[PDB]
Amino acid sequence: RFLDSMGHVAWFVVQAIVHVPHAFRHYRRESLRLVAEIGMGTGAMAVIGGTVAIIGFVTLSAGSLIAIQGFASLGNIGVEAFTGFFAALANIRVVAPVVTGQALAATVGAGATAELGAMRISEEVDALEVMGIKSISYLVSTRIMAGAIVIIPLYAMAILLSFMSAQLVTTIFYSQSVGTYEHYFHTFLRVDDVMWSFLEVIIMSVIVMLNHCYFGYFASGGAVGVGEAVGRSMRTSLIAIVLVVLLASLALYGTDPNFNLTV
Amino acid sequence: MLLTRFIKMQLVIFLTLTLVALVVLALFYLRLPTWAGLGMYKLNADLPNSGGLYATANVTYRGTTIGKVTSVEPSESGARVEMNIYDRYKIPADATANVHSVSAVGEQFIDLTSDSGGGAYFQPGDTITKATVPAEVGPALDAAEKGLAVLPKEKI
Amino acid sequence: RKLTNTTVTAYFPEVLALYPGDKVLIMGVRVGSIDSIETAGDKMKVVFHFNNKYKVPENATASILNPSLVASRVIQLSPPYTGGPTLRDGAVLDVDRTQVPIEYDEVRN
Amino acid sequence: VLSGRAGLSMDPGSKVTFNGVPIGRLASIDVVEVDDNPEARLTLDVDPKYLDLIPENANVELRATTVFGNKYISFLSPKNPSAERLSASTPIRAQGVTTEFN
Amino acid sequence: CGQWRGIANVPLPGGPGTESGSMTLYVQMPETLALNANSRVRVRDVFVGRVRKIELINWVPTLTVDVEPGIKLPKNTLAKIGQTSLLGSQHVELNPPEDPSSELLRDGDTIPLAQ
Amino acid sequence: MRTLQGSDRFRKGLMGVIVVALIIGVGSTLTSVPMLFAVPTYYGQFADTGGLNIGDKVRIAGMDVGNVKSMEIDGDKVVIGYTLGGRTIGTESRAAIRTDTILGRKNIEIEPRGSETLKPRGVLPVGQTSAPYQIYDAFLDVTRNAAGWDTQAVRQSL
Amino acid sequence: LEKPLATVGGFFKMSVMTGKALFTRPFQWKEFVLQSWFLIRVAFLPTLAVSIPLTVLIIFTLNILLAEFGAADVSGAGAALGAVTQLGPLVTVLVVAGAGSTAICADLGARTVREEIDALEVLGIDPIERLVVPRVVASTFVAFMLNGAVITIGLVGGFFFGVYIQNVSAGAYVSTLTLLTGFPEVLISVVKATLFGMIAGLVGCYRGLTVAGGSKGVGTAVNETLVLCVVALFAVNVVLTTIGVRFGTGR
Amino acid sequence: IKGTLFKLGIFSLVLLTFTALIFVVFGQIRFNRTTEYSAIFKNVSGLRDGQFVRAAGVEVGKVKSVDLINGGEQAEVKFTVERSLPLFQETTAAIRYQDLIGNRYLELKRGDSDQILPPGSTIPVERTEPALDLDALVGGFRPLF
Amino acid sequence: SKWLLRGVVFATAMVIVRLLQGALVNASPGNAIWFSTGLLVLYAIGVAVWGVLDGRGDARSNPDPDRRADLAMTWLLAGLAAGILSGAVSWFIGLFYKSIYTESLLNEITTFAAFTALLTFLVAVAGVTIGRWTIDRKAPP
Repeated sequence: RFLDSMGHVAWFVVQAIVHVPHAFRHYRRESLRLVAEIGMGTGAMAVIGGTVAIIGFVTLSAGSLIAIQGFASLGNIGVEAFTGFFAALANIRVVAPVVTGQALAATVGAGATAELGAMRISEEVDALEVMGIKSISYLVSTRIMAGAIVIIPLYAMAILLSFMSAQLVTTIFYSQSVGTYEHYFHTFLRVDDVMWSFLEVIIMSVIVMLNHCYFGYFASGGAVGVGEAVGRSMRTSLIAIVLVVLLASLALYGTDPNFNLTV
Repeated sequence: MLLTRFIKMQLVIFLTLTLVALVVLALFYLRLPTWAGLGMYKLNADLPNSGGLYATANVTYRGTTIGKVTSVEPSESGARVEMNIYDRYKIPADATANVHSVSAVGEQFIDLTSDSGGGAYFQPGDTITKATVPAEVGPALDAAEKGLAVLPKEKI
Repeated sequence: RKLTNTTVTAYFPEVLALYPGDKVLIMGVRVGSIDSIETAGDKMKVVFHFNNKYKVPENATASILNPSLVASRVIQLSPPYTGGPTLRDGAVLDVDRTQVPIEYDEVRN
Repeated sequence: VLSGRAGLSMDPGSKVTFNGVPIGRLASIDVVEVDDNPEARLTLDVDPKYLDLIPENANVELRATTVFGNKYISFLSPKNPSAERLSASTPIRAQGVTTEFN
Repeated sequence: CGQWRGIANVPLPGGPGTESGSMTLYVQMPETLALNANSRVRVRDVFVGRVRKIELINWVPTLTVDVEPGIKLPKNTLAKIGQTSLLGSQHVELNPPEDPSSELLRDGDTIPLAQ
Repeated sequence: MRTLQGSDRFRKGLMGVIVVALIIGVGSTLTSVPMLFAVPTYYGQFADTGGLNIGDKVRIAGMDVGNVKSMEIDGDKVVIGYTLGGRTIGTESRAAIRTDTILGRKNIEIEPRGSETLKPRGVLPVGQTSAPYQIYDAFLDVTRNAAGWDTQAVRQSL
Repeated sequence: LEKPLATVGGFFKMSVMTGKALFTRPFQWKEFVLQSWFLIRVAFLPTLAVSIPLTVLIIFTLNILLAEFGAADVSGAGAALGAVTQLGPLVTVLVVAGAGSTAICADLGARTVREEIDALEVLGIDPIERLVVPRVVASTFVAFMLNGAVITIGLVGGFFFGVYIQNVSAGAYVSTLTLLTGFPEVLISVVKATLFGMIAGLVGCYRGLTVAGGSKGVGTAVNETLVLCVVALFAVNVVLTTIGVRFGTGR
Repeated sequence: IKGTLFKLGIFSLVLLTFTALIFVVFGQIRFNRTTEYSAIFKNVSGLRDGQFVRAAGVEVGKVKSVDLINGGEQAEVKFTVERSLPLFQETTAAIRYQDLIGNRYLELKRGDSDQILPPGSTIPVERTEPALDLDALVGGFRPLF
Repeated sequence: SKWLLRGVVFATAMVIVRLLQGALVNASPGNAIWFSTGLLVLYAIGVAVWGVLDGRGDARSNPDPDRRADLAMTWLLAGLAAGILSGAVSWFIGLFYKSIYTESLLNEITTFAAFTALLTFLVAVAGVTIGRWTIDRKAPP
C-alpha cells in the first residue's frame, strides 16, 4: 500500500528524469509550445497574463505586507530607518521563495494536472502509446523541461516585483526617504543569498512539476476525478515547497548566518 | 509542424519581458557589476586592529560611499583589508583609513580621510599603512567605573 | 519639476549617513529634499532643494541633523525666516556656514 | 579559557575575535570549583587556520561590543609574543572582563 | 485557573536546574523589581539555574530557585537581583561572600532578607 | 442554474464591486471619519517640532488624552494642532514637547492652568510652550566642550 | 471585460441569495455537520504539516538575525506577532483554498454534471439553501478552528525549536510574546480567518455550481477556483493587515 | 451521523479550547478575586489601563482605569489588588518602568503601620511618586554641559 | 431621476446633520460622540422610513419579485450621489465656516462619501425589504 505507492511515485519520477534528453533531442517544438503555454497561461486565465499575472499580483501583495508590518512595528519601537534592511532579508529568507512557490504550484501545477487528467480520460495517453510514442517522455519530461526553462524568468520577475512593492509602500505610502531605504537595502543584501534563493526555487519548481505531473498522469474516475487529483496535488505541493525551503535555509545559514551588523 | 504563430507571439513577448526583468534586476537591484567588480579597482589597507570591520562593509570618502570592503583578514601586525573602489573616485596618496561606526547599534565601515585632498593618488594593488581605530566601549566602561568608584562618598 | 523649487549648494567638511533623497527641514517640517552629494576637493558638495513656497534667509546655516539613535539624517536651515533678503536660487554655502553632527565615535574618543 | 566571571550577555555563539576579526565562536560556558572558588570556564571552537598565527602569550579579554549588544572574546598579541603557538593543551586565562552596567 | 499568573510565570521544562539532582532553595528578596518566573540564576555570571515561583508570602517576596547539581554555595551566600542587559532580561546572582562558611546550603534551605 | 445564468449579471457586478469597494474604504478609515468620531481641535505655537510626528500622543498629567493632528509653518513659529479627546483645558495651560524614550519617541505634555475655557480652534501663545532639549544636542554640547579641554592643566589645578 | 464582470455579478448574486437563505430559511444542521467534518478530515494534517516547518523556518531566521544584531532576548515578540497576525491567517488561506475550496468545487461540479442539481431543481427545492449555506458555514467554522490551532502549534514549535536547538533563553521567549501581540492582534486574526473561510466557501460553491461539463470542465473549474481564492484572499489579507496595523498594540 | 457528530464536537471543543487559550494568553486574563482601591498622582507618566499592579514587585492585580481630577491637575488611578493581600495606612504607590520602550507598571510598598486600610480607600498624593520622566533628566544636563 | 432626487435629499440631510453635529460638539465636547451617534441614528431612521415606503411602492405594483424593479441599484446610486454631493458641498462651506469638521477635498469626495453611501445603502436595503415584507403577508396564499 504505502510502500507500493512510494515505489510507484519513485519509478514515475525516475522514468521522467531519465527521459529528459530524449524529449530535448526529439520534441523541441513541443517543449517550446509548453514553454509559451506555461509562461502565458492557458484557457480563460491566459487572457489576463496567465502565470505571470498571478505571480506578480501575489508577490506584490507579499511585499506590501512585509513593508506595512515592518514599518509599523519599527515605528512603534522607534528604530524605523532599518525597514529596508528588514524587508530585503525577509524577501530573501522566507517570504518571496515560499510565496512564489505556492503561486507557481497553484497556477502551473494545477493547469498541468488538469491537462494530463483530461488527456488520460480522453484516451489521448492510450492514443500516444498505440502510436509507438513514449507517453511519459512526450508529456512529463516536456513539462519538466518547460518548467525548468520558465522558472528563472518567473522567479526573477517575482523578486523584482516584491522588491518594487516593498520599496514603493515604504517610500511613498509611508513617506520614507528613498536614499535611506536604498542605503539600508543595498548595504545588507548579499548577491550570494539571491543566487542560493534562485537555486532553491529551481529545485522547488522541478519537484512541484514532478508531483503535479504524477497526480495528473494517473488520473481516474472520469471528469470528476480530475478535481480530486488537483486538490491532492496542491496539498502535496504546499507541503513539499515549505519543507524544501526550510531544509535549504537550515543547510545554508546553519553555521554562518551571512550577516554582520555589530563588531 | 505546429508553428501556430500565436504560440510564437506568446514566446517572443515572454522573452522580451524576461530580458527586461532580468536586466533590471541585475543592474538596479542586485547591482551585479558592483558584486563582480566591473568598473572598480582593488585597494588594500593595514590596520592595528579591525575595529569591527567586516566584509561587504561600505568604503567611504568623508562619509560618502565610494566602494565596498571585499575581505578582512587577521595578520601578525593587525588586520589586512582588501576593498574595491569605483574607478571614478581617486583618493590622494596621503589618505588615512579610519574604521568607524555609524551609530551605537553597529554598521561598521571604513572612511578614507585626506587633509590635502590632492596631489599623487594611490594605484591599484597598493596598501595604506596608516590607520586609526575608535576607542572601544569596554575600556571606557571600565575607566568610568573605576573613576567613579575611587571617589570617597562619605567625604562627599 | 525643475525651477518649481529653490536649489541650493552647500559645502560640508564631512557628509556621513546622508544620501540623495533625504528630507530638508525648516523648524522640523519637511520643505524639500536633497538632490546630490559629491566630493569637492577636501570638502563635500551637497546640492539640495526646498519648496519655493517657503522663504529662507540669505544668511541661513545648513546644519546636518541626526534626529535619533537610528534615523535618516536631514539638512535643516537653522535660522527661521523673519523678513529681509532671502536665499536665492543657485546660492552657495561655504564651510563656515554649515554644521555637522557629533558622531558616536567622537563621543567614545 | 578560564576567568573569574563569564560576563553578562555572553552566551554560546559569541564571536571570538583575534585583532578584531572573528576566528571562531564560543561553544560552551561552565562553572568550575577551583580551590573552593567558582570560576568560569569557556570552551571555544576555533578554526585551525588562524591557530598558527596567535601567539601563546596572547592577551584574552571578555570585551563588550556596544552598550546594547552582547560580549565577545578578544585576543591580542602581547608586547613579547612567544614562539610557541596555542593549542587545545595550552592553559590560558582572561586578563580582564568589562564591568557590567549593574 | 485560580493561580494563573500568566504565560510568562508558568514553569517551563528543560534547562539547567530542571534535571534530577538539582537543589531547591528559597530566596527571601526585599523586592523582585518586576522579575518574572523562569528567569536565569547566575553564579559567576554563568546561567546555571532557574527561578520557579515568585509567590509573595506575608508581603515579602520569596523566590523558589532550582540550581543544577555540582554547585557548592556557602550558607552565607549573597543573592542579588540584577539586569542582564539594557534592552534585555533580568537575573538572580548567587555570589559567594568575602567570608565563605564551612556549612553549605542544602535542599530546601532559605536565604534570609539580610543576604 | 437558470437564476445564476440570467441576463442581469452586468448590473449585479457593478453593484457588487461598488459595494465591496465601499466596504473596504469604510474599513480602512472607520476611525478617521469626521461624521462619527469628531472632537474639537486645539492649536499651539512652538519654536520647533523637535522630531514630533503626526499621531503622536498628547497627555495631560501623564495619561493619554489625544493625538497630534497637524504641523504647519507659520512665519517664525510652528503651529501644531492636536485633539484633547473631548476634554477642556484652561487658556493658561502649558504645552511641552518632550522626549518619551531613549529611541527618540516624542509626545506633548499639557499642564492645565487658569479658569477661562480654551475655545475650540484656540491657539496657545508661544510663551506658554517649550521645545525639548534633544539627546543629540546634549551629546554634541558635552563632546564639543570636552574636546577643547586642556586635561593636563585641569589635573594640575585640582 | 464584460464577461468577467458578468461572472463576478453572478457570484455576487449567488452570495446574496446564500445570505438571504441563511437568515430567512431554516438551517441544515446535518449537512453543516457533514461538511464541517469533511473539511476537517481533508485539511487538518496538511495545515499542521505546512505550519510546523514554516514556523520553524521563521523562528530560525529571526533568531539568527537577532543574535547577530545582539538582541536575541526579544525574539519572542517578533515570533508572536508573525505567528498571530500573518502566519496563522496565511497558512489558513493556503490549506483552505488548496484543499477545502477545491473539494467543494469538485463535489458541486460532480453534482452538476450528474444532473443532481437539476434533480433538486425540478423537485421545487432551491439547491442554494440545501447545499451552499451549510458549506459556507462549515468553511467559516473550520477556518476559525484551524487558524487557532495553527497559531498555537506554531508558537509551541517555535518555543521548542528556539530553546532546544538554538539555545535561546525560554524565559525571554515566553515573557516577550505579549510585548507586541495583544487583543487587537488576535481579534484581527480571527476576523481574517472568518473572512477567508467565508470567501473560500463562496468561491468554491459558485464555481462548482457553474461547471462547464465536458471532459476538462471540472478540472478547469477547480483550477480557476484555486487561482481566484489565492488572489482574493491575498488582497483581503493586505487590506486587513493595513486595518490591523492601524490599531496597533505598540501605538 | 451520530459518530460524525461526536467527532466534530470533540474536535471543535479542542480547537475552541486552543483559541480561548490564545485569547487568555494574549489578552492577559486573570481568574482571581480582587479588591478595588484607588491612588492619586501628580503625573502617571504613560500608565495605561490593563497594566499590572505589583506589591513588592510581585503581580497582585491590574489597573482598572485612570482619570483626571482637580481640573486635570492630578490623576486618579483606580486599580485592583488580590483579595488575600490587605493594604495598610502607610502603603505607598509608585509607577515604575517596565522597559525602555514605554511600558509602565504600578508598584506597592507595605510600609510600617499595621492599621489595615479598609477596601475602596484612596491613597493620597502625599505618598505617591511618578516615574523617571526622561525628558526632565535630559533637560537638566543643559546647564551642566 | 429617482436616484438623483433621493441623493439630493439625503445630501441636504447629511449637510444639516454635519452642521448640527459641529454646533453640538463645539457647545459640549464631553458628550460630543453621543451627539454625533444620535444625529446619525436620526439620519438612518429617515432613510429607513423612505425605504419602507419605496418597498410598498414596489410591492403593490408587482405581486412577484421578478416583475419588481431592482430598487437596490437605485438606492445604491442615490446613496453614492448623496455622499459625493454632501462631501463636496460640506468641504466648500468649510472653507468659510470653521465649525464643521471637514478634511481635504479628496477625502470628503471619496473616503467619507464611501461611508455615507454604505450606510445609506444598507439602511435603504433593510427598509425596502421590511416594506415589501409588510404586505407580503397581505398577499393571497
